[PDB]
Amino acid sequence: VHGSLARAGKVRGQTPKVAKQEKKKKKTGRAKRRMQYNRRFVNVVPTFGKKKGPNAN
Amino acid sequence: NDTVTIRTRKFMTNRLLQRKQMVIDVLHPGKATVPKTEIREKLAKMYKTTPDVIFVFGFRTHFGGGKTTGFGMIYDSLDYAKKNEPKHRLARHGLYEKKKTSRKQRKERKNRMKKVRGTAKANVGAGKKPK
Amino acid sequence: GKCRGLRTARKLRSHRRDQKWHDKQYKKAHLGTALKANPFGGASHAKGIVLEKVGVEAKQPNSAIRKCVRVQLIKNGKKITAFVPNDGCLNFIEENDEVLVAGFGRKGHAVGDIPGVRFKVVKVANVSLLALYKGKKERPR
Amino acid sequence: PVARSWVCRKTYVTPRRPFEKSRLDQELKLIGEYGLRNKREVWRVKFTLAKIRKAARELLTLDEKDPRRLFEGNALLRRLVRIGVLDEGKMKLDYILGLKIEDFLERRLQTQVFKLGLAKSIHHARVLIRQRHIRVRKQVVNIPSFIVRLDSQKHIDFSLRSPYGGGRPGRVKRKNAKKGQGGAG
RNA sequence: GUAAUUGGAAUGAGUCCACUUUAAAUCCUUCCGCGAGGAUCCAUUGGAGGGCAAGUCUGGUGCCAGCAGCCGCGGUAAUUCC
RNA sequence: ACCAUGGUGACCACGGGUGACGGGGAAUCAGGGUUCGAUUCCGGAGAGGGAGCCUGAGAAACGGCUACCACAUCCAAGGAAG
Repeated sequence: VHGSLARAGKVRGQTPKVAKQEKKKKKTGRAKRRMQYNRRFVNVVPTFGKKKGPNAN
Repeated sequence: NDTVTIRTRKFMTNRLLQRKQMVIDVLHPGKATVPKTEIREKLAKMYKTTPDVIFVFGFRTHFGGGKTTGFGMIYDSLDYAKKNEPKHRLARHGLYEKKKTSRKQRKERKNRMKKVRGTAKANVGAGKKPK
Repeated sequence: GKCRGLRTARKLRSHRRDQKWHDKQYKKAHLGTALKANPFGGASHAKGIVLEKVGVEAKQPNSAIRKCVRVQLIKNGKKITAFVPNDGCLNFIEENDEVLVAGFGRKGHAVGDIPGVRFKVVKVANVSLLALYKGKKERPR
Repeated sequence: PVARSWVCRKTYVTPRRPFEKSRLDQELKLIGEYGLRNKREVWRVKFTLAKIRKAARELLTLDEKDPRRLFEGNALLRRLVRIGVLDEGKMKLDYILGLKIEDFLERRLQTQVFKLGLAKSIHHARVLIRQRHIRVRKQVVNIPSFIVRLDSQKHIDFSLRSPYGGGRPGRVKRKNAKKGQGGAG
């Protein structure tokens, strides 16, 4: 059919639970600003690429 | 003892209250806050008196330590120190005695006396037996 | 044109005050029949009880069923339909639960493709609908 | 009723629109080149710099010979000449209207103790102020946003209570003296 | 910045004697003693198509479930759901 | 009491509404405005709803009285106190 009133939660009930894995903790506060000022400005990129964004794949 | 310096400023004597009042600033670099029993015996050897009429209070320490400051004064008689002195700082030392009941107790006693008219043969012992 | 002369401030002021009765945002705020008629009665939230799990069809561009309820308010009791804005949270609610319906976003107009709903449900059975989604809180045993 | 004070105001201001890409990169390089904690305390000094220019540009719309901009204006000059953001030589109503945000972040205690060499690595200077190591003349201060005046600008040093100016080391060295002395010599 | 090895006249949150504070108290300040290597002494709330800063990475679902203030996204390779 | 027939109104009387206590003020901000002010300051009003009084220099008082209306208290049923 077209899903009238049953299967509420149809896709959350059958999504496979990939586990949440853990990482070393994030530097918070004033140190958080330090480690991302240093990633954007004092790290000048050697190559071109039309200034591709900070989340490229 | 080593560095506990007792200075003062804004000194005044007034014979309205028969007192000598001043602002006391205590210089102590590496100690905690000096007690008031430590202070008032040191003004006695500065002002040529005995520590029975020196009443000090209100010491508050600056951020970082060192200079704490409070207000203090000296009377001219311990009889003067019992008349024109508020009763709490007279009692910090053992010169005044204030052991009353709580004001919850005193207020219920007052409204119980109010309901009993006239008789000294019942107002005095109005419900004092249950103890 | 307009009347400009100095001393016509009775005419300019009395004409401005009865021409403000011709837009929405003055007249729905200053007449009184637009606040006697909304179900919250001049409030941002209201409690009510669940009457019927209902499903409404989305608009023609869309094709889905939106999971809604039929809240009947515990204050000045009157019927609304309200949306349960989550994935599986039609199942966290059941018959005659008490809920806290909120506004749906744009003050008495529907948002999105849900035809004729005006409210959304938060806080079913005194626990939050987000907390039941994330699992920070459970339904009361 | 009450004997309460009742007066408070906001020190910052939020921008007119968010997420404009040229603003938050030129205001990132203030958060990191002077090593501040969050962008609210850049909005702090920007709102400081705002109302000074508010007052001053409202003075510049007035001519020559009256009292009130003598009295407000001469005061405004001597109050920010004594703070170090403007020099004592050229104090005018003209030159305050070119005064920038970078001239106020310099006069903080947080970067006047990096450029006097009591700390390297500007982030370390917060880790010395707030962690109780730096005094103004007789008063230790753990507040990095302390805007230091030009008069008491030479007398910044470590405290006599500090590890770096005085004595009685803290618990981390004193643990290290005792740690090999638990069962041995 | 990976990745550390460490350690150092670093320190607080906490714990807790003593003064100070106060009508009496507690706080804040002052100062013994302990108290930091996943410093596990753990930072969250929202977003990531456009407006509007940030992914056409990977799996799952297949106009369903849901998202989306607005335009819109989903019908078997979804940069928009889970 | 005896007389005269007047007063007010499209420059909005009169009636109705107010989710109306008034003001000092508060948020906003090119100027001009728009909105809020129950709320520590001043002024007013009322102590369940009306009404009538005592005393006092000052009250139509309510942690003063009296009566009706509304609600409610103890009782040994006769009464007492809100």
